[PDB]
Amino acid sequence: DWMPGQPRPSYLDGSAPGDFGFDPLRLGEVPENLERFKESELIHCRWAMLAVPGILVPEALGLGNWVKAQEWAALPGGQATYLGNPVPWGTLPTILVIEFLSIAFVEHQRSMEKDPEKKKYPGGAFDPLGYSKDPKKFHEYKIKEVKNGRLALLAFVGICVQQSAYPGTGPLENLATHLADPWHNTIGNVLIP
Amino acid sequence: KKGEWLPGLASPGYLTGSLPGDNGFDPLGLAEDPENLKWFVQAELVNGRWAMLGVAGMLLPEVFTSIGIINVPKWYDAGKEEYFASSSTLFVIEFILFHYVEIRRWQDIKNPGSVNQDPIFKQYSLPAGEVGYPGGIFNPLNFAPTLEAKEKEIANGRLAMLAFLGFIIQHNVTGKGPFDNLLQHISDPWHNTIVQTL
Amino acid sequence: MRDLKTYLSVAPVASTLWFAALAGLLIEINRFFPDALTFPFF
Amino acid sequence: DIAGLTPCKDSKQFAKREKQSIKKLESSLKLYAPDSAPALAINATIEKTKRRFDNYGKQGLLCGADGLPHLIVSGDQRHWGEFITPGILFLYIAGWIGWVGRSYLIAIRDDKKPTQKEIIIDVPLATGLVFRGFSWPIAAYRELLNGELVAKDV
Amino acid sequence: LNPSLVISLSTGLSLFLGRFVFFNFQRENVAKQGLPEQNGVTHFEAGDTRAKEYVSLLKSNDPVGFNIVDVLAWGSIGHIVAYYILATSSNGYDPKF
Ligand code: CLA
Ligand code: CLA
Ligand SMILES: CC(/C=C/C=C(C)/C=C/[C@@]12O[C@]1(C)C[C@@H](O)CC2(C)C)=C\C=C\C=C(C)\C=C\C=C(C)\C=C\[C@@]12O[C@]1(C)C[C@@H](O)CC2(C)C
Repeated sequence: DWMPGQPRPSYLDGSAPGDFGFDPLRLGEVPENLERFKESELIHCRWAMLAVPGILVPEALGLGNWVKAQEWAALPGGQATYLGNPVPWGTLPTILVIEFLSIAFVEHQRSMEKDPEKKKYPGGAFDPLGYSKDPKKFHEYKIKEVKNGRLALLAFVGICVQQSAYPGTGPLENLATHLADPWHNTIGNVLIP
Repeated sequence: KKGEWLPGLASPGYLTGSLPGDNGFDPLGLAEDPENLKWFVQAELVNGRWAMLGVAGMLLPEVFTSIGIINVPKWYDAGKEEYFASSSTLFVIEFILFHYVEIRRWQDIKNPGSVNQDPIFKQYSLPAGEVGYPGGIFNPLNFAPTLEAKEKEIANGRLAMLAFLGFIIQHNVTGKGPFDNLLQHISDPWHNTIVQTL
Repeated sequence: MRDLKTYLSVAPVASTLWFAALAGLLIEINRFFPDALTFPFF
Repeated sequence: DIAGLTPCKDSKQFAKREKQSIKKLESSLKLYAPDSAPALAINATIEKTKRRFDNYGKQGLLCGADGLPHLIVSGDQRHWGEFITPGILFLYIAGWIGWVGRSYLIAIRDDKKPTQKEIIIDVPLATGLVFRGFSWPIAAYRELLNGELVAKDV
Repeated sequence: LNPSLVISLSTGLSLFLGRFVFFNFQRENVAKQGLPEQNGVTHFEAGDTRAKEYVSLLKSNDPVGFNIVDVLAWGSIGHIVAYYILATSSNGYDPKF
């Protein structure tokens, strides 16, 4: 339970992977909205779980932060850089339209399915290792997935609002300035300036 | 004989002396409703305990510093003295710590006994007391939560609340702490009152 | 007396006495704190 | 400063207005006995006018090109005395009035001849009820939470 | 830069998308939305002779049903974004970080 001593919503029993009875706005009241909501939550969680390592590990290496690393495009002679190498197809329009139709094809291919459980857990070509063999080891893997994913969503929104608090800085830079003097470099000075 | 704030006036019907400190004092009909009354008894208790701690920490250090044992600032100045951490840091620390503890207390006010147990260690719960006076670990010396004892706490808490009102108004119109006020009055009483203050 | 008390609480008389008291109060207040465009105490 | 206005104490048009105002009254004081009733009354209002201008200067009002003290209501904390704290005071007093009236209406709604107690006020009941307005905010909050402020069934 | 290169490439890509990617989606949506109706009948069944669907030119020999009007629509989209690309690629505009 998300808050001990609080009654659960009726439609949220606790069988779904990750259900802790959290729904203060009662958004999942109607079941066919709840199905789509589970799907969209999993999609968001997966995107952010993929993104946050990508925000952190290049800045952990000798490259710019996640927002510096995407601002060459704001200049006319924009040329990308991967690992310190100017990529050939690096100008903005090439990048833009290749990304566009790539993602559009794969996303349409995704929402052309009507299971609706394989909508969230398709498997097959997306489960090479085959961790879906035991229906309850599978279930606790599901729980671990959505748990880590909610954590990663939290971490990402934290990253971006930190960025909006200290413009032109990276998350690891924020960790550094906090470790430099923990008792003086905290959220305090951004809440009470 | 449940105590009467006004000897010639009868006491309200919703007040029946069941609650400790009941003297029939509710002229404005604030608790004519049972749920209102149940919320207000908790409100009074928590406000009074905070006021007790507050004016204790406001006044006792003042006489301790004015009889030459410690050197603490005035309560209306102690916030400006700088400490080992920034002030905003302390504020957000207190905010997060208070948010968890107050939420816990709230969950027990709304549904008594629902938050008695430790959420981390699944042993070490609390004994099933009653809302407002949470026993167990919050009562190490294990005193008897007797009715007369509860009345004493309510009596003191009300006195501390009035003392705090006095402290802040005194400092606002006078310009100094409580002990300076009292010694400067009892020095020459007939010429040191509010009349001379105003 | 009882009927005089009643008549003195009829709506027009009750309201004229109420509004005369209110007028007196406001008049005296502005006689002590005149020309007040704001709340300057706190 | 805010909206291009300037602190009246340091403005020039605000002073010019003060001196001009004070000037005309002084003229009214003349052509009469130096210490006469009318002359004494004119003096009194001259001092009153000087006090009003100094009070305006002291309170830190904002003056435009005409030298008139403009009022800021955006919420700037340098100006809560102009609108927001008087606004809270008004809301308190108006809630007092409305809550006392509503309390009275509810209390008299149970007699057979309730209109009798509306054209002829029960002043004892009214005086018993007037002072609940003092705590009207808490009472109204707890009535809303209870769900008894707004009539259901309608 | 080479305008014809870009126009042909972009409209070819748009037509490829329309015939091989979004065809089924657009077809099922146009089926579920159906013909416009007034008072429960389609416009032709209410007496409007001009509002009859052009069933002769709409039928096609494509394996999936690609016909004249949908190549028109998809190609016009391709042309629109091709000209957007051309225009903004040589407008010489530049914002500033
Ligand atoms: C129309 C747009 C708009 C709006 C809605 C606001 C609104 C606000 N502005 Mg803003 N402002 C605006 C435009 C606007 N501004 C513009 C365009 C500018 C540029 C010129 C500014 C510049 C500006 C500055 C510089 C500041 C503000 C501030 C504020 C806040 C002051 C009031 C406050 O602190 O809360 C409310 C204050 C209270 C004391 C709360 C008490 C009210 C009680 C709870 C309600 C009373 C009800 C009743 C009596 C009891 C309840 C009964 C009920 C339970 C039944 C406020 C929320 C100030 C601020 O930041 O706030 C801190 C401030 O510093 N504004
Ligand atoms: C118990 C008194 C009372 C209360 C609590 C309310 C409350 C309310 N009125 Mg209402 N009203 C009242 C009396 C009252 N009114 C009277 C006597 C009239 C005849 C002039 C009106 C005419 C009126 C209109 C035309 C409208 C409202 C509206 C409203 C609502 C919005 C606030 C407002 O704009 O009011 C406006 C207030 C007035 C127009 C004048 C108020 C009259 C005085 C101040 C109140 C009387 C108090 C009473 C005599 C005291 C007796 C106490 C007892 C001890 C003797 C609000 C819920 C508006 C609405 O519909 O909201 C959507 C609206 O359009 N009222
Ligand atoms: C909580 C409180 C004060 C807390 C103070 C604290 C923590 C102080 C903390 C610090 O000092 C330290 C320790 C160290 C310092 O260096 C710094 C500060 C920060 C200064 C006061 C409450 C104070 C509460 C007060 C004064 C309440 C008054 C209520 C009244 C009078 C109500 C009466 C009635 O309600 C009844 C009973 C019946 C109704 O029907 C009628 C009416 C009349 C309404």
